[PDB]
Amino acid sequence: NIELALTLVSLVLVVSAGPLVVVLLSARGGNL
Amino acid sequence: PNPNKQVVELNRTSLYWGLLLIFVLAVLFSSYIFN
Amino acid sequence: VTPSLKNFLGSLIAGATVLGGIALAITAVSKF
Amino acid sequence: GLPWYRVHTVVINDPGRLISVHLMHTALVSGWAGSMALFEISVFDPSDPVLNPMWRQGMFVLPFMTRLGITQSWGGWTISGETATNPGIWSYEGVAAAHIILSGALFLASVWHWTYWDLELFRDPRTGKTALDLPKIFGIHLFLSGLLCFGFGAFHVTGVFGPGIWVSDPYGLTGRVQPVAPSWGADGFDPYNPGGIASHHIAAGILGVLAGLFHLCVRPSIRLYFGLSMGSIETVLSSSIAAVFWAAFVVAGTMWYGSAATPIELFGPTRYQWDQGFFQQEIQKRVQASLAEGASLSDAWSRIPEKLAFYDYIGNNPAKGGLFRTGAMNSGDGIAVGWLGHASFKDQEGRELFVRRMPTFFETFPVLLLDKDGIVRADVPFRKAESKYSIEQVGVSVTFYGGELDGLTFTDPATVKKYARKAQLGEIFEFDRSTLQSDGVFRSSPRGWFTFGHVCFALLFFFGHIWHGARTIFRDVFAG
Amino acid sequence: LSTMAFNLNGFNFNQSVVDSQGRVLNTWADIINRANLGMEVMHERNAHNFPLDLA
Amino acid sequence: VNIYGLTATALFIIIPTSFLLILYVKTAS
Amino acid sequence: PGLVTPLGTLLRPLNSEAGKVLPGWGTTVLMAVFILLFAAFLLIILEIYNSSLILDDVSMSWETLA
Amino acid sequence: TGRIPLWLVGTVVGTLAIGLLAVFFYGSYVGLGSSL
Amino acid sequence: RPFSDILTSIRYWVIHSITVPALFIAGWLFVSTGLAYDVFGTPRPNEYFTEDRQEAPLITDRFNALEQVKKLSGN
Amino acid sequence: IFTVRWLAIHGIAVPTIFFLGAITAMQFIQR
Amino acid sequence: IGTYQEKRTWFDDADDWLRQDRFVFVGWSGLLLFPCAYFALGGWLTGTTFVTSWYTHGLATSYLEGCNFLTAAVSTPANSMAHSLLFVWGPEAQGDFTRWCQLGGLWAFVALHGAFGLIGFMLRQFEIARSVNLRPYNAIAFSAPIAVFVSVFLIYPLGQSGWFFAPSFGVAAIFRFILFFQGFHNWTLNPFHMMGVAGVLGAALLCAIHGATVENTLFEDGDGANTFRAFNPTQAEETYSMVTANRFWSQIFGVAFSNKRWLHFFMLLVPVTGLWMSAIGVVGLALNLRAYDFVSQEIRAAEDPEFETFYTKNILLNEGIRAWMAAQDQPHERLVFPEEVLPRGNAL
Amino acid sequence: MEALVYTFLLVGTLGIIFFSIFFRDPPRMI
Amino acid sequence: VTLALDKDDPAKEDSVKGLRKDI
Amino acid sequence: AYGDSANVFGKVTNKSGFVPYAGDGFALLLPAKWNPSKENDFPGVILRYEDNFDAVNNLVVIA
Ligand code: CLA
Ligand code: CLA
Ligand code: CLA
Ligand SMILES: C=Cc1c(C)c2cc3nc(c4c5[nH]c(cc6nc(cc1[nH]2)C(C)=C6CC)c(C)c5C(=O)[C@@H]4C(=O)OC)[C@@H](CCC(=O)OC/C=C(\C)CCC[C@H](C)CCC[C@H](C)CCCC(C)C)[C@@H]3C
Ligand SMILES: CC(C)=CCC/C(C)=C/CC/C(C)=C/CC/C(C)=C/CC/C(C)=C/CC/C(C)=C/CC/C(C)=C/CC/C(C)=C/CC/C(C)=C/CC1=CC(=O)C(C)=C(C)C1=O
Ligand SMILES: CC1=C(/C=C/C(C)=C/C=C/C(C)=C/C=C/C=C(C)/C=C/C=C(C)/C=C/C2=C(C)CCCC2(C)C)C(C)(C)CCC1
Ligand SMILES: CC1=C(/C=C/C(C)=C/C=C/C(C)=C/C=C/C=C(C)/C=C/C=C(C)/C=C/C2=C(C)CCCC2(C)C)C(C)(C)CCC1
Ligand code: OEX
Ligand SMILES: [Cl-]
Ligand SMILES: [Cl-]
Repeated sequence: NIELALTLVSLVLVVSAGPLVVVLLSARGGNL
Repeated sequence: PNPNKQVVELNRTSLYWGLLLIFVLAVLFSSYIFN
Repeated sequence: VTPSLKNFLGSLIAGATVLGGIALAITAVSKF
Repeated sequence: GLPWYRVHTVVINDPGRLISVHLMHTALVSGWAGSMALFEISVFDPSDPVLNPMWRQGMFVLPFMTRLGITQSWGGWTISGETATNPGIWSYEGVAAAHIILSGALFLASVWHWTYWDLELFRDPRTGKTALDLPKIFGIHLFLSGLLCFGFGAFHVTGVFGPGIWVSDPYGLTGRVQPVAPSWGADGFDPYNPGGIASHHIAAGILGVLAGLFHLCVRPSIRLYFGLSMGSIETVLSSSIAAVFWAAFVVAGTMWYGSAATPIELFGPTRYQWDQGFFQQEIQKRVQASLAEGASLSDAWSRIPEKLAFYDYIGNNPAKGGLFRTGAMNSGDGIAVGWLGHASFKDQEGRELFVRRMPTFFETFPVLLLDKDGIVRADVPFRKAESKYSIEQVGVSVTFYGGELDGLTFTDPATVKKYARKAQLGEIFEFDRSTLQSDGVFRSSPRGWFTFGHVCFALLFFFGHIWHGARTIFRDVFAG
Repeated sequence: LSTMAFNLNGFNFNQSVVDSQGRVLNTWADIINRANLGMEVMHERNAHNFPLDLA
Repeated sequence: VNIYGLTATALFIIIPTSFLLILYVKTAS
Repeated sequence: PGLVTPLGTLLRPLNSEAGKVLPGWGTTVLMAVFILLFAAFLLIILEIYNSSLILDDVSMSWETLA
Repeated sequence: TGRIPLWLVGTVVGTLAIGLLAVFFYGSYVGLGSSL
Repeated sequence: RPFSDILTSIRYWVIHSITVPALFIAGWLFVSTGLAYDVFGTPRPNEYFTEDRQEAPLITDRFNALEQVKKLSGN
Repeated sequence: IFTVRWLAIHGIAVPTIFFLGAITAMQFIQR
Repeated sequence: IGTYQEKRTWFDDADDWLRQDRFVFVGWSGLLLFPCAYFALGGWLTGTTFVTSWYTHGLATSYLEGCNFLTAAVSTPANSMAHSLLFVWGPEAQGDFTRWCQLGGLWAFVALHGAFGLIGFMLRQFEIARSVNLRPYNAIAFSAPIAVFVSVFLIYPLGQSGWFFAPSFGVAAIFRFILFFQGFHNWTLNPFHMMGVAGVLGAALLCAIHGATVENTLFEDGDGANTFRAFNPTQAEETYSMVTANRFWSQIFGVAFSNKRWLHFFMLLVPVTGLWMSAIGVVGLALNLRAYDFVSQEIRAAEDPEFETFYTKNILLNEGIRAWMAAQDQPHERLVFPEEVLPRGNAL
Repeated sequence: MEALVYTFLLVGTLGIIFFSIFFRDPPRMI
Repeated sequence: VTLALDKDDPAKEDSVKGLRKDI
Repeated sequence: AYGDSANVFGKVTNKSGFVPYAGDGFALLLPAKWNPSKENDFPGVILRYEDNFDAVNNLVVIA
């Protein structure tokens, strides 16, 4: 299940990347 | 002399609707009526 | 009294209590 | 210019012509009552009261007339099948003629009330404008209604003065119109307890009279009067429609589920009877008894009354019919001539095989012969390339006990399969499908037709209650 | 309808519920399948010379 | 299917039709 | 108005009073009691016919005719 | 209100809802009702 | 307060930061404990067919159902 | 704190949250 | 008060409170609509979540059993119960919730509470409309849905053996109910259903055509691409051109509505009429009075073997549906059909 | 002659549609 | 021979006699 | 009401696809999906099982 576990880890990091960019940009008054 | 006396009113569209309905209903039940 | 009749009479009392509770509820809310 | 669907609204505020228009409807209804009855009497065959009952002849109003007592006819014949020694003025034809004459009288009365609509009675004394005291009108009508209800139950039904009501044995093998005695007990509420009718009508009648006095004496509450628009004729119309549609459902259910008020020998057997093998269990029961007594199979089956066997037939089942399958039950299966007798299907092993009867829900059911255990031992296979229960390989022979084929044994595969197909439809009776040129399809009994028509009217009248009731509640908005 | 024209039939949950030992617990879907079988064995009574109706 | 069947269809396609025509003619008049 | 017929005069008083109402709910409370009682009665007869309210006396069967 | 971007709240809650539906489809091919 | 205002009140979130989790956990425990099978008499994946009956149960007695269904369920 | 609006909100939400937890556990039961 | 001034009563108090501006209109009808609807829908959820028909239909119908949203369903009680109302205190469950659920009591609970809920909902429509002082056309229109429910979930089941032959509350359950009617009642051939289908298809056409026409004949009351922005909730002038619409349909279809009132009245009449027609047809099926087949063609096909029509072909299909589902669909019948007796076509 | 009856009904319905489109009341109203 | 039930049931499995006392 | 915990994150009971059956002097592994049958096609039938759907797929043990 190590493969499945690290698979979910990858899914979390990748899925969180898009919101991460928005949150950061919004926080620093970026052009969003 | 009844003041309640009134008159029925049938317009062209109303006449068409009625005739269309009576014909469509016949076309639908005619088959069953002749079984 | 047939067991059915006994249960039926009991259900009637339950229905009255359920209805009575609704009346008490609306009475209280209307009062306040 | 009133729209076509608002032409009869002209008399809404004309009490004088409202009676007239109502008199017309009453006349039409009275005329149809006697007219339909006269037609049925002209097309009714009283020769065979066993294999050709009224319900088989498709009679509808005749059952109702017989239910309240009418049994003889000026034709010198009784619904019982015996000669009408003295049919009297109340012969089927007499009662019909009476309704027709009543219709005519009502028509003339309607004409007068229409012409002389302006009667001071309708006008209110305080203002002079036409006004009806709906509160009191209901009370007086209710009081009169109660009188008739009590009188019918305490006289016509009881028999003290009225002729009586039709009462029959549980298997409708023997029944007629005999005075009944009010049960006045818990059993009185049993739908199959005839006595209940007299007790209920007497009880409901006396109460109605008392209730009528109350509405006549006590005036309506101010809050209730306005809240229920007790000053609007449409108000009573909406509430009255609610009452008629409610009764229609009750009347229909009474006919479909069956009751002491719906004799099976006057309206035909109920579908549930077949579903539960009511008549079938009786036939087998008495047969077993005769066998227990020591009589031969032929003797026992010979004892079975053809009328009882006739009841045990999928054809007489009311549910076994079609919406457009118009006509009397006799048409579509032929006029029952006689009973071929009980068919006994036995395999070569000697094991008795029972043909599974066709469930009502099934228009076509596969022929299957099962042992007492309930294991299929023979059947007519749709595929005969390699059958394992073929009537031939199982070697099934049908022997008829009692009836026309009494003592007749058949081993011909085709002959056995033919009787097997009939057996699945219940008792095997001979039918003459030539006189009426039957189509070979089953028809519904008057019982089923009555239930269908009244249920339909009831469902529609529900919309009528909502419509007229909505108009009364939103009269201000609907005003125009 | 167009997708089903390419043999993409609707959800098939026949014998989807199974007990511990493997016995199939029938469902409403299975009952619908029973009817579908009846219509299938009847349609084109003489227009099938092979079992599978791939056509 | 019998004379009655055709008679029923005939009346259903005649009685209502005529009634409607009369009303329209009256109103048109 | 007019057409004062003897029958009309005889039944005149019956419709003479109208719109007369009793102040307050009047007998509305008493009516409500009756409505509830009759509702219970209907439930009993329905349950008996539905065989839900099984009673030793009633047989609820065509055998009741026997 | 405040110190809470409602747009983020929706994005998070929405992500959780998608996850719950995913578990349902997972259960469709696993354990009971998996045809195996 | 508009739903949006409440859906922004961090206090509301704190108020439901424990109750909502507990409500879900309870639901999981309910089924995991097996209470659901007992509460609704829903047959467990290992008790659908008894040693006596290896076929689906058919209740035939309406007024004798209570005992019948219990026997069919193998108690 | 317990208005009709509040009662309605918790009349469905609270039951739903529990039901969702139960359904999730059901997704991990093995025959 | 009451065009006479009367003393206020507790009723007046309860009345004002129930009929009081509130997040949702409680009113007096709500006292029936809110409770019954909650129990009905709630029971359906509880049933589909953890309730089995293993003892009623011998089928797994619960998410706990492993069923999905489509398969899960609240099945009807066993045919043995017949038309028994099956109360929890009834002579069957005898006050046993577990057994009451195993006996299929929840189905009756949901149906009964749901039925009164619909009554309460229609009453709410009249109540709200009366307060708004508007004709209750919406309530009159809600009669069609109620009629369908009563005829399909009450009249039919009562006309048949028991509640067992009634629509079970489930997606797949409704599907098997639909297939059963075709195989046994030939519902499709029934003329009343035909009129009902016409109404539903006709109403859908009216809804789509009306929205398209209005949204395509809209006047330019704005200076932006988004036309939705160019509208005032309290505007008096019509947002679209009835004239332009009339000419378009007068030339494209040959006929076109000229009265907005008549158009909308027609939009509500078509659907309501159709539902009521189908309801009458279901009433006939309850008594098994169905237009199963035309005897004229049946006799011709029997005498003339070659003669064949799509009607005869459909009859054969119905024969298969009944024979290849009766064994399970109707377990009470306990029908064991040897495979040889079942009707099967060449090959297949 | 049932087919003749059916053909008459079908023809009659079409005829009504015809006049309903070409012999309809002039749409003076919008 | 066969009992009335041993006859009614095979003929009609839904017969009251066969559908009653089954417990 | 035996308090048997649900088999959450548990192990499958039987995936062999065959359920071991024992009869009178005869034993065999019946297919799991196959259900008991009540039709005595031939004389001396002791065990009779058939597939859940297609009845053509059936098994009979005659002694
Ligand atoms: C005794 C019961 C009763 C009475 C006295 C009335 C009386 C009235 N209704 Mg009405 N209605 C009823 C029952 C009743 N209704 C029921 C049960 C329903 C549900 C279907 C309706 C639904 C209904 C609607 C939708 C409307 C009315 C309307 C009206 C008013 C206009 C009548 C009219 O259009 O002229 C009649 C002119 C006609 C051309 C109609 C006759 C054509 C029929 C179909 C032919 C006769 C068939 C047959 C003989 C009918 C009797 C069957 C019976 C033997 C079972 C009127 C005062 C209209 C209104 O505006 O309300 C104020 C209105 O639009 N009713
Ligand atoms: C000792 C006196 C006495 C006795 C012995 C009886 C005896 C009897 N009464 Mg009774 N009664 C009495 C006094 C008495 N009553 C008094 C004083 C009153 C007040 C005046 C009544 C009022 C009364 C009524 C109103 C009824 C009876 C009925 C009955 C019979 C019961 C069978 C039955 O319920 O019908 C059949 C089953 C039912 C009626 C239950 C179904 C009821 C539903 C709710 C009707 C459907 C309405 C709804 C719109 C349908 C929707 C569609 C549907 C598909 C769901 C029975 C023989 C019934 C009857 O007349 O039999 C036909 C009945 O309806 N009585
Ligand atoms: C609820 C009232 C009712 C009920 C239950 C019955 C029941 C019955 N009647 Mg009857 N009848 C009634 C009222 C009623 N009738 C009335 C008011 C009249 C006076 C016109 C008649 C006149 C009458 C006659 C002359 C005869 C019967 C007969 C019969 C029996 C045969 C079955 C049948 O009618 O064919 C089946 C019923 C139908 C197929 C219904 C038709 C389908 C409907 C109408 C839909 C059609 C819609 C469509 C628009 C119609 C026009 C289509 C167009 C092509 C023509 C049956 C038990 C026959 C009988 O047994 O003789 C004693 C018989 O010959 N009745
Ligand atoms: C599948 C078709 C269909 C559905 C599901 C449906 C549903 C609805 N119609 C309503 C309204 C209407 N429908 C109307 C005309 C029509 N309705 C139609 C067809 C439908 N209408 C058609 C064809 C027409 C045109 C003639 C009108 C005119 C109205 C309304 O005024 C009303 C509305 O305002 O809609 C927004 C709503 C009233 C709800 C209610 O009573 O609140 C209270 C809820 C109650 C009483 C609970 C009911 C419980 C039911 C009856 C039994 C239990 C069901 C289970 C919980 C689930 C079973 C699931 C399986 C069946 C799969 C509701 C959303
Ligand atoms: C040889 C031959 C002839 C062979 C043919 C044989 C054959 C195929 C026979 C079949 C015959 C047949 C038709 C059978 C069907 C029978 C049947 C099912 C009958 C049902 C009858 C009935 C009363 C049913 C109940 C339900 C019901 C009332 C349904 C009504 C359906 C209906 C008419 C809906 C509308 C249909 C329709 C096309 C609408 C157009 C509307 C329109 C003109 C839009 C224009 C328009 C729209 C706007 O929005 C605006 C703004 C404006 C301005 C405007 O104008
Ligand atoms: C004048 C006069 C006279 C005579 C009278 C008469 C002759 C009466 C009768 C009348 C009549 C003769 C009546 C009846 C009519 C008819 C009716 C009333 C019926 C109708 C029908 C209906 C209404 C139905 C419908 C329908 C159809 C068909 C389809 C299905 C459904 C139904 C069924 C619904 C005299 C001598 C007395 C003297 C005095 C004067
Ligand atoms: C019966 C009865 C009762 C009642 C009960 C009730 C009322 C219950 C309720 C219950 C409930 C109240 C339940 C709930 C349910 C819900 C749920 C279970 C949910 C579901 C959902 C889902 C499954 C989802 C999916 C998806 C989508 C689609 C969307 C979003 C999200 C997601 C994505 C996930 C009483 C008491 C009277 C008593 C008697 C009996
Ligand atoms: O053609 Mn119409 O249909 Ca569709 O599947 Mn293959 O091919 Mn025939 O078969 Mn089944
Ligand atoms: Cl085909
Ligand atoms: Cl092929």
